Amino acid sequence: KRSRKESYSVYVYKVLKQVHPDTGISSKAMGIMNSFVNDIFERIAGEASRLAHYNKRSTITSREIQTAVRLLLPGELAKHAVSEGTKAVTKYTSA
Amino acid sequence: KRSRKESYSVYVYKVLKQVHPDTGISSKAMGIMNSFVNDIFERIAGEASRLAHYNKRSTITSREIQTAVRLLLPGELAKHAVSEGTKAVTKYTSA
Amino acid sequence: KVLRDNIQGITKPAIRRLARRGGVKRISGLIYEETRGVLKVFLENVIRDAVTYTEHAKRKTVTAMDVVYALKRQGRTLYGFGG
Amino acid sequence: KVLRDNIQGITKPAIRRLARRGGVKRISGLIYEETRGVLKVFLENVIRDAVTYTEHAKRKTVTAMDVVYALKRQGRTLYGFGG
Amino acid sequence: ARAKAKTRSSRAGLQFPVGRVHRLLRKGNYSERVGAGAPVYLAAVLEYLTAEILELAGNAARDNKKTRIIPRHLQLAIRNDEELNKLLGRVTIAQGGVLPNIQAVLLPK
Amino acid sequence: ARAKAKTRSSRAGLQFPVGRVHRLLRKGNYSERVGAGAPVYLAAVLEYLTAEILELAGNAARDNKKTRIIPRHLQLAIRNDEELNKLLGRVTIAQGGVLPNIQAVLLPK
Amino acid sequence: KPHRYRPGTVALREIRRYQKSTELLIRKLPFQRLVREIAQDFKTDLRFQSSAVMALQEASEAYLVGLFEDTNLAAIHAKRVTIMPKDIQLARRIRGE
Amino acid sequence: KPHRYRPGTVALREIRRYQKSTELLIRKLPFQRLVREIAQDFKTDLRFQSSAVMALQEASEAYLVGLFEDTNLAAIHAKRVTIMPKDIQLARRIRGE
DNA sequence: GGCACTGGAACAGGATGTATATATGTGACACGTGCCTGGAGACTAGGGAGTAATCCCCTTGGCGGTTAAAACGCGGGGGACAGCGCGTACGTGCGTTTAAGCGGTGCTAGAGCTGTCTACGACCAATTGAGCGGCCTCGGCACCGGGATTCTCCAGGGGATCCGGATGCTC
DNA sequence: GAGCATCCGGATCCCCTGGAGAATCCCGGTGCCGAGGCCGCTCAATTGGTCGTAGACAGCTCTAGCACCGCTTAAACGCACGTACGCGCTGTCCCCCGCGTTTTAACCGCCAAGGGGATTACTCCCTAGTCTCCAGGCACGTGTCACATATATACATCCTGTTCCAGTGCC
Repeated sequence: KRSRKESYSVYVYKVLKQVHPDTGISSKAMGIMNSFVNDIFERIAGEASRLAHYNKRSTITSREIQTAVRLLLPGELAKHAVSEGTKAVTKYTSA
Repeated sequence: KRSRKESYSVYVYKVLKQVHPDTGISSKAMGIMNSFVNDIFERIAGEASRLAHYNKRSTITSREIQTAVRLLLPGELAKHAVSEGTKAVTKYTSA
Repeated sequence: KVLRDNIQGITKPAIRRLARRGGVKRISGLIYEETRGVLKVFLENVIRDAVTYTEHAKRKTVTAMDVVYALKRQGRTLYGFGG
Repeated sequence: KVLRDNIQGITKPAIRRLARRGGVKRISGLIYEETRGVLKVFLENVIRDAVTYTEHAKRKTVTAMDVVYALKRQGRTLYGFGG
Repeated sequence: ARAKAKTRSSRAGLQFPVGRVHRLLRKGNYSERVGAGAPVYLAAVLEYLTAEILELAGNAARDNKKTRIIPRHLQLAIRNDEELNKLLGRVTIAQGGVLPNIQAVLLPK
Repeated sequence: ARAKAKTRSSRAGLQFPVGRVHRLLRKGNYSERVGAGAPVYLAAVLEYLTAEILELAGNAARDNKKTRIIPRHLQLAIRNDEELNKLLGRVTIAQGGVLPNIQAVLLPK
Repeated sequence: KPHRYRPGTVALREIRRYQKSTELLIRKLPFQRLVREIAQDFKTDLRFQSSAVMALQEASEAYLVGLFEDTNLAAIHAKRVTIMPKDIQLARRIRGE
Repeated sequence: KPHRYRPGTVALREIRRYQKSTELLIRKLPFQRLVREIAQDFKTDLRFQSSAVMALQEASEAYLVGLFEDTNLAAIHAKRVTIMPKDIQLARRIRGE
């Protein structure tokens, strides 16, 4: 008996099968992916936290997250992320 | 009258007046001091939150910020600042 | 209204003064336009951050504190103009 | 129990291999001891941070996630070790 | 009596967990209160990021004739993309190596 | 019949405000719980830092025959100690200039 | 015959003069024109606090003098005293710019 | 007469091999011995998870590789092909150490 | 002036090292399964936040004057740089020692899970006194001005050196 | 008497150095505006008490980290010969500093005007929180084929022997 440990294996696996039905992973590569997603999540969340600090807003919104993405992500990665997140927010709002 | 803007000037006047009763202060230098203390405050508070997360501790205590000072502030100031802080917290322990 | 050429406003004697502050003994003639380009890169890199904070703040005017944030995000923290 | 002189445990051919991965084709013989010193200072910094983290953990055993915390706080972030 | 439970990731049409990332923000000590759409937006951003980097990794592995991705392929993916390299100049990948990169003067003739 | 309102900064015997810094950590969003000794420790360490840097600024001002501190004194104070340089490697001081430093080969014979 | 200093003498006196001084080196109004020109390329009709301009200035000379200190060190590493564009490119690449 | 390559051709060969390769370049057991030896100076009786030692080994290897390619840039900048220690002090001091 | 001597350039071929094709096992990747706790659903309190109105303040726009900075040109000296020689210092190849590395085994220290509770710390009404806005004065300092001191560059003066003449000695 | 040696004195050539200008420093002199301190306000720290809960402690367990050990070569090392490189010198050429003269727009400073920060009020949209319920991700088992390893071909490559050719010295 051990305590359950959180992971992103199944979600990244689904995304990989979505982009590449025929490809596999190594476990070391998955460790890099977990470190990657946790790292980017930490970066964006902390940046949004200080934006919430700076406008004295005690509420964080997707506008703040979008500001952080445009601020941190270089180039068209930012605007692609804004497009995808905007679509997700709209179809979540409709659902 | 205008709403209050809280700042750290007068404390700097008091501490300098203890260490150098004679000297004067230019105001933009005083702003540089406010930027110093606010910057170091944010660094130590961020390390405190990070260590409280890593030990999964809900409470910010002196002991982990001591750890944070040993991390960020190097060497001689680190050990001496530890000394004055331990003296201060023991004095507050004696109310 | 619009502006088209102000990179030359950082004059060659001004760049010479900057080099004298940096301890540069001799300055080539090819240095100046490169410094104009590099300075342009840095100022645009920080001002895109600054305009991002200003549009997020729902303000139209650029404030200094946002510029301080924009420099400290790249770890080039400037002291004395906060608050 | 006590180990005394493992600084030369980082052998010369290992440094040659690292220079090959670094893209160096020709390496002076006067390089290796300063590279040992630079590696030495870097490892001192990271394990000092690591033992500080571990001593906060009240553990006698250093662990990997504490090490990667020490690296990212030093600005040399690692992936692939439980981050 | 009660409606069927429907996952919020399916509402957003996303693979990343809306509820888990929402909980992580709530216990991540970033704000006292979190808007509903912000974790959805963040999960979409991360999902796009992982999607593109996994596409690059799969293409690199297909170049290497391997059906399973390797940390070497990940290093090749990060460093051969300028924009991700600008995102990740300060990162270190375990067992990744570096790009094949030889300076031109180092070559003979 | 309440006791006289005496202050925690005086209780630690220190000049920096314990209450303001405690409040600033409480709504600075670093934890939901905070101990009482942590703001005391924090006020102590910032007072020590300001004390030493103000010592250096005062000596720099007196060496330049000024009885009022200027940011040039602050720059000369921070840059003339290597350990504060490791504290402040990436920090910009307004109107500070740089240290008077000429490379030796630049000097004439 | 009018007095004329040898090359580098007035340069080193400039080194001492501008390095002891803290006062500004960029003419503030052509700089502010450049700032507004770059700003209007990203969002139109931006308005500037003067302190925002000032900070943008202090930071720029800070970044530049960091580059020329690095440039001087790499140039004396290159056994020269005259700086060349490859040196600034090298300094930016070593900094990861 | 036995075969012998001219110098550098071999060197470029293991440059290609090791820059292609992914494995750790330094010996393992002296690296645990060294990290135990130096961690002995800060605190007594430390125990090391092997994963932590491997992570330290990878971090050290990447840091040295970055330092070495920076010294490569410095050396080709100085129109030489052989590195010398002042390249390393230059690269570190430009980097900020 | 030509033929022989010496240095140059193009070419082929062997040996090696790395790729490449195919056989094989193996263990790490991938999938099936129990579960339980973390996610979802519904209702409530309540509160940060968006928005309307104002105001004033701080930014923007424009216009005269002056000058210091900028810019252009001449000159030259200084510095980059190319090329050649030279001595060296790793590079590479062959042999050798060793010590890392792998497989195996035992002990255990401490990492980590689980139960208790008790110290400790957020929450809230009252209150007051410390801390900040307003103001006012003045003296530390910015600007101006003149003399000293120190730096710098040069034209010249001073020392070093060598050779010729005189003279005393000597044969 | 004559020839030689040698010492002294002047010619000459190369190397130092004092002197003059000038840029900055330093000492007064003046007038000025930011700093510092006093005063009034206000809101935030403090006091006290309460209730809830987070971590310290204890205890147990199991697991992984260390220690020992025995082969087993891979790798470290070292030496030797060689050839490529750092570097130093030196000539050369031209690029930028110094300096002077002319332009100009930067800056002060002065005045008009309004765009928007920003600040208070209002009313409301959303979201933490609680309770219940349930299903998706994790633990864990299993099996299995993608890849590491191994071996046999195959070609790149890389360096050197072979062959043809141009420039130049002596008869």
